Amino acid sequence: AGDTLGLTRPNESDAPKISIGAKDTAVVQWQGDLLAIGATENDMARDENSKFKNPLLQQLDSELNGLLSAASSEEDFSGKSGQSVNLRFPGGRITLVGLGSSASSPTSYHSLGQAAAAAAKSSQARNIAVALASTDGLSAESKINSASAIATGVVLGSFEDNRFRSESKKSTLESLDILGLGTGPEIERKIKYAEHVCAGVILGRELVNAPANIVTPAVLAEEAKKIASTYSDVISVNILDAEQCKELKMGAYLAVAAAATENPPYFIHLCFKTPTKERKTKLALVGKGLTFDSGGYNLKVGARSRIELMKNDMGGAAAVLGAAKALGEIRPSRVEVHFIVAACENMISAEGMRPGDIVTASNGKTIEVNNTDAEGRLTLADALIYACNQGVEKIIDLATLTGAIMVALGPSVAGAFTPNDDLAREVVEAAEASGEKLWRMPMEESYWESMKSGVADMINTGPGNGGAITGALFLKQFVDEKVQWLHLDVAGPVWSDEKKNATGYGVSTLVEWVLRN
Amino acid sequence: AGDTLGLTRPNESDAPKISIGAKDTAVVQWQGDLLAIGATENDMARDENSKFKNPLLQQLDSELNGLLSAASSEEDFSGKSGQSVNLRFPGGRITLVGLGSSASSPTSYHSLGQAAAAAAKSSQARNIAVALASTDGLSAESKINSASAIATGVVLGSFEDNRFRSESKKSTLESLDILGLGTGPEIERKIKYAEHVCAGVILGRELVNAPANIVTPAVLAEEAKKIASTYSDVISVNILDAEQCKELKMGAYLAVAAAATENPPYFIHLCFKTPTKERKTKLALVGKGLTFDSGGYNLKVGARSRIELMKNDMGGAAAVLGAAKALGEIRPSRVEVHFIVAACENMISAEGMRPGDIVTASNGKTIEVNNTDAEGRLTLADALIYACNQGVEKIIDLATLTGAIMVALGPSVAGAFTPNDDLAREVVEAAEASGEKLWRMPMEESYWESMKSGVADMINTGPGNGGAITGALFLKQFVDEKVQWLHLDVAGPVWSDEKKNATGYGVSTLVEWVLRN
Amino acid sequence: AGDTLGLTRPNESDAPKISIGAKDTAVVQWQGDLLAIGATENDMARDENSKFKNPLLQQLDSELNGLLSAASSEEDFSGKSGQSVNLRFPGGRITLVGLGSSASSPTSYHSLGQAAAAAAKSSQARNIAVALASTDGLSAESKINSASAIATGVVLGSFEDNRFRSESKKSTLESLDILGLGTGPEIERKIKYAEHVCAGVILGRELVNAPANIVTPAVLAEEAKKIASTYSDVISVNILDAEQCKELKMGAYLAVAAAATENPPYFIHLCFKTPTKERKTKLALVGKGLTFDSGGYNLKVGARSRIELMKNDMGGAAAVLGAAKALGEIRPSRVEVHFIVAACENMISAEGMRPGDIVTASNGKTIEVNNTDAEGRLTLADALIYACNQGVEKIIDLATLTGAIMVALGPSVAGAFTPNDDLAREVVEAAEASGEKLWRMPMEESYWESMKSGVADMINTGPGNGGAITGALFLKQFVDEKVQWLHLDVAGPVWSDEKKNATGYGVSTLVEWVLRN
Ligand SMILES: [Cl-]
Ligand SMILES: [Cl-]
Ligand SMILES: [Cl-]
Ligand SMILES: [Cl-]
Ligand SMILES: [Cl-]
Ligand SMILES: [Cl-]
Ligand SMILES: [Cl-]
Ligand SMILES: [Cl-]
Ligand SMILES: [Cl-]
Ligand SMILES: [Mg+2]
Ligand SMILES: [Mg+2]
Ligand SMILES: [Mg+2]
Ligand SMILES: [Mg+2]
Ligand SMILES: [Mg+2]
Ligand SMILES: [Mg+2]
Repeated sequence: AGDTLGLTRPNESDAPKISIGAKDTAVVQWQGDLLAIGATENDMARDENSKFKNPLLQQLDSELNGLLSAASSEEDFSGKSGQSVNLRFPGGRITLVGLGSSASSPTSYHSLGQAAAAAAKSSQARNIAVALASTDGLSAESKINSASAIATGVVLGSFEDNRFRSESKKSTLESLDILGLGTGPEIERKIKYAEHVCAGVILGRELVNAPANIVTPAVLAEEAKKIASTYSDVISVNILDAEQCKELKMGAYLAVAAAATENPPYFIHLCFKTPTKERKTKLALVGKGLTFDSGGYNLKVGARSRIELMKNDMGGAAAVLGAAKALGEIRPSRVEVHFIVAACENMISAEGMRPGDIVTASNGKTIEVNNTDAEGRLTLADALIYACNQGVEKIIDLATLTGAIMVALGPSVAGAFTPNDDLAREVVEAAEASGEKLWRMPMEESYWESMKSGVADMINTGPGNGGAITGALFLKQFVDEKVQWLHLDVAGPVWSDEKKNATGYGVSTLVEWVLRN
Repeated sequence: AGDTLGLTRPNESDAPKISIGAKDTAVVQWQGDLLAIGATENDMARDENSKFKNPLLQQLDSELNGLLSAASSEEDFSGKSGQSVNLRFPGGRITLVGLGSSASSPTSYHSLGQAAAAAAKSSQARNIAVALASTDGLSAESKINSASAIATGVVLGSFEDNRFRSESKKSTLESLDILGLGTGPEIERKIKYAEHVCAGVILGRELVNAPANIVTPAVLAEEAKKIASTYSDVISVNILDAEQCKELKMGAYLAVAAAATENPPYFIHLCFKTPTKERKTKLALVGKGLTFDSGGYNLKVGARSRIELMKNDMGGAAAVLGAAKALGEIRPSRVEVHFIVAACENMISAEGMRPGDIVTASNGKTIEVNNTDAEGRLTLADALIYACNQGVEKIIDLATLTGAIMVALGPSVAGAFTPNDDLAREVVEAAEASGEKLWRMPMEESYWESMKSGVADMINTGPGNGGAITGALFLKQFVDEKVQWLHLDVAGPVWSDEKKNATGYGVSTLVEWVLRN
Repeated sequence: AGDTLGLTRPNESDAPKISIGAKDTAVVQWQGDLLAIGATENDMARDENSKFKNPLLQQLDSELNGLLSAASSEEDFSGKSGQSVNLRFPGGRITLVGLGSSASSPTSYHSLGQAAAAAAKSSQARNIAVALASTDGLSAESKINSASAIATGVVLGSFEDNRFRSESKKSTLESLDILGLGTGPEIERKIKYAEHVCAGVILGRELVNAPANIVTPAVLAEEAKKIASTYSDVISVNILDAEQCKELKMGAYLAVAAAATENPPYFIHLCFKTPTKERKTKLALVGKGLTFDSGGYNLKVGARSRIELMKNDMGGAAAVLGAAKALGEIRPSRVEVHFIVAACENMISAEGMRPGDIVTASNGKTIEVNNTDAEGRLTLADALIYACNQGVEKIIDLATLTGAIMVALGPSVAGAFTPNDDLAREVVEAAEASGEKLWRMPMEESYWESMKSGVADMINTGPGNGGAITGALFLKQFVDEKVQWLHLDVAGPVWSDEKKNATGYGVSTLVEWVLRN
């Protein structure tokens, strides 16, 4: 492809194509290529004869003349978290997946689904089923929630992104039956819901996986246009170029973008709402959209600069867009959702911002840019101002903002910062439902003193100690106090080092939060 | 002093000696060297004539023929946080201290007291008074709490540690009258209580300020002996030497101590309880007591190693001892409090632990010491085991454990880690009452995977990302699960960079927590 | 254990205890817990019907009614290197292990054995068998060599060192039958030989795994004494203390050892020979025996200093001792083998060598120690002189000498340096037979110019560029030119980062080299 740096052309998308149903079929009767059973440590208990006490495992073992309990014992499988046994026999394949002794909802069922997907891929299975060894004392509603979390683990666990690999094998998984957790309209509705969330998660992973010569600011804006065109009855789009953002006086955003003359910036505005008449709560989801971040003149240097992973500095924007993709299918009433991303890349050239430059955001405040590698908060300053100007009641921003948050919270837990206690409670509860990991961090106001400039209204970059907190405090200067606002620093969990791949972190939590408004 | 490295002899202690009373005297009638008035922004409102509307300021200004409102206006004092006006006139001196627009209890009143102390010191005042410009709509109980917080700010703000300075001036402040907040037994009882807490805070600051050639492990154990001897009806002491700790199989502690052959280690055990018969809840306060930390063979190197401040690595122990000093005066019933510090210094010699050495804690678990600069958690392993073995129901440990927590939370906010939600609530509430800043951080269990060893039961040092969390998870391996336990990483707030001095952080929170049991 | 730093006591040794035989039993007839089959890509070819063409796999699949070829296809096993299929069925367990398309002897058969051991451990197997899918066109001698290499992979792959873990599971593997490769005296003799080499490899791994608070110079000398006592008819021992090494004028060795006053140095001399009368070629094996290396005053600092792995700086000594252990069982005629290790630890204290100190080796040459972290070559200087003084014809030294060699050759390939072309050929051929990876590097003489001192005969540490080569050139100053000598820099392969464990690298190559003299 001749306009792309390095002539790289992506292959066709690998988004999963799986037909999912909830069935009542007795597990012993089910037919297909693979049955995955989620078993807790208690589920694995054995009697005086070393036989399974769990009625389902007892029955399956009995059909296999003891082969299942023999193999489990030899392999020391006792239902612990992370354990699995895989048995191929005449007629099919069974895998037991350990759930541990404190099975948490929905993450345990996500992991059951992921394990079922990994075992499907390693035997090239096409049609699989998943059941729990026990559903005793789970309510009808808990079983429905466990069903849709299993479906999520299977769909997302099946996804392998092979767009940039010259040779690879397509996924073979075609269907999933979820057994023993309920049938009929309500469970099917909840599974459908999970599938819509998964399509947004997968779009998120694809946008972040793709390198920055493929996903440029223009391409990110085209991706937002494609979402609006797909759901054009409920989502509209406005893309602003650099000239329009200049008329809107977005000096902090345009200053970050100034160096990157080859891949011009675009400011993305999507708006979801159903065309009905009821009152709508107005919400904004703002995502940091640095399609690449070199650091600018404050170039990222050192052996763990991670400069080579900075295509993932649009990870917040990928979550906002994935949330739009999910909500276009789900079509909730009662909400109007603005999805806003100031997309650009942070490069080095003769046109670029210098360290020490003073830039003026669209609310008139001046910022001394003492480090050009703290550029995401400058693009967010203008995005947050624009979001407030659309008349929204509540805003969540997601940004890969600081290394400091990963020091604080490790790679897997995002830090949530907000002046507004009710909004914190809403987001914590949304994350409890989605299974995603986040943690409220304090907006310690006394650290604002370190952000003073000798020349402008403020600097952009505080000391390393407390760096995620002064990031949050900086963003607060650009948010109208009448709007509830929470900032989620997702530098860690947007990317998995162990998988070397994007996670699509944030999409499911944002969708839950919208639906709970 | 001939046995001290560098021949250094401390001067006499500068602990404040202030007589404090609560009085009803009309502020305009009060006589002495300095009156400090706490004023909020609202308290500073002026009428059509530019005169104060607040009845107290109106009256004082009227006696000064307008000099007070003239000076306030010229100096642009309007009651904002951090502002003050100082006026000397025939008959006395007044200072107005800004309290801002959201005066929080008790920190605002701490700051009022601190400001009154700073203004006393700069005019060599001996007898001062503090009042609020307004007490409207404060309950009798809130006024008592504001009185004792003012007394705290004055006492602690007056303290200047001049033990190691060859020439310096003694503090001149002799008395404080707190006006308009109530009189009689209940307010006097609460002020007395604050004074007891202050004596513990000040002992804490002195222990941490003193350099490591003065406060050695032996000297720290002598300081604990002096507390027990002072309060010998309610506090007993047992000091264990290296040989006794070896009989108790404290291999992780003794390994850290092994290099420091010149200043041998001592394990400090104090126990507070009143000699009465009621049931006592059994609690332990465990403090990290590294009287110096070079890093050992993993020497602290680099321009911000802070090696030159590592006398403050016994900051957790200083809080535990200060809490003992306070509780010996307060004598609460219903509690038995164990104060435990495994004191040592972490040095380099031929006898020292090498990186990669495997050490065995007293519960039998083996630790591969992949970094000898993560030595505090090894001494704490054995201290926590000992605390559990005394039969306590709840434990709090305080330790200057990680640089990672200061990255997360800045210099002023400690991170609290606990498996036990009720204990977290107790400590959060204790800190709300004490005014100290702390914040719960999560014990993310998935990070325990990074702590695996190829040879021992675990390593001592995880990756930088999530380092405060894996510190917490490591300590958890040494705590009996039946005991509620919370770990407070106080690396930041035990030391003030701006003041170049110790804070005695932790003492007041621990005392509140004990009294709320 | 009260004299050990950290009170650590090793558990009982986990050296494998496996009974190994070579059998003619048809593979389909064999009975036990696990059969492992080594299959090349060609061995996996299928016919028009998708059935195995290989007669053995065809037969096994036919007994399993197609279950083996079904499972292989689903799992995409086609005999590639690193692939395996594991099938549990009524009556037993089979694993197919991919050997690839260019199966090299003996490493391929090592890997087959290792894979069989890993599959034994994961099903707790006690009695296993290994066969090749095809032995067509392998000579009787190649099949014997493949048998003993399989036995090696099984024995070494089974070994798990749990001496320092407080809870762990003992290995269950008890017996190995090697099928279809021959029976009778010659194959049994070759398997026995491999077992003797394995016992030396395992002693090597144990000595290196053990941390430096457990394996001190004294303990290493006791380990050498135990070897001599075990084989006292053919191996004698002389251990020299610091005072005796001083009489021998070993100033470079004693200078390195000077700081470590707590763990004194011992110079280990073993001598193997059978008590018969024929002429013996006299050989020496010299191993660098730094039981720990801090760097000394040139302390190892930086995030990848690897200071925490420096217990493995006695990896060369571990190979020399393991070779002694093997040769004590093998008892070759015609050779007299001196095994020499100048054991010490490189610490920091008031007694230690300073950078810039001039030390005098026992041949009278003076060395300016411009970096105390290049200390291994100073201990080797005196060890090499002593080896020459015993009248040997050829010397090999093994040392973990330089980071530079790992830069050059990666973690898995040792660099061999020698003035003597015939000795290089001997060692290359010995390594071809043992399967170990090494590569001749040049002794570029022009770089000796960088080793000049302004004050002594030479410095010890050249520039980083060419650092492994100037290491070799330095050692050459201490070797009599009449003695053939080769230096093997094994800094990389003595330790596996992926396994977090010692490899015992060097033992099998040294044993082959001795037997080929
Ligand atoms: Cl079948
Ligand atoms: Cl694309
Ligand atoms: Cl509004
Ligand atoms: Cl006067
Ligand atoms: Cl003192
Ligand atoms: Cl208890
Ligand atoms: Cl069987
Ligand atoms: Cl040993
Ligand atoms: Cl000779
Ligand atoms: Mg940046
Ligand atoms: Mg960025
Ligand atoms: Mg330390
Ligand atoms: Mg420390
Ligand atoms: Mg060295
Ligand atoms: Mg060395």
